[PDB]
Amino acid sequence: RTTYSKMRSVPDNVPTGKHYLEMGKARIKLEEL
RNA sequence: ACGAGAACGCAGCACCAGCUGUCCAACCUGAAGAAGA
Repeated sequence: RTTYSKMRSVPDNVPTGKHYLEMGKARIKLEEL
């Protein structure tokens, strides 16, 4: 029942350097066998 | 005072011998813990 323009993010803090990173990142790479 | 009387259709003998209730077959198909706590 709450109206919002967009789905706000949920960043974090890493130890200090206040770096905001979205929880759950990864990379994709493909190699034979 | 009978075409009569007397006379066990009876004795011995395994419904038995051989024979896989077996053969093939996936408990399998399709489906985020997100979301304003």
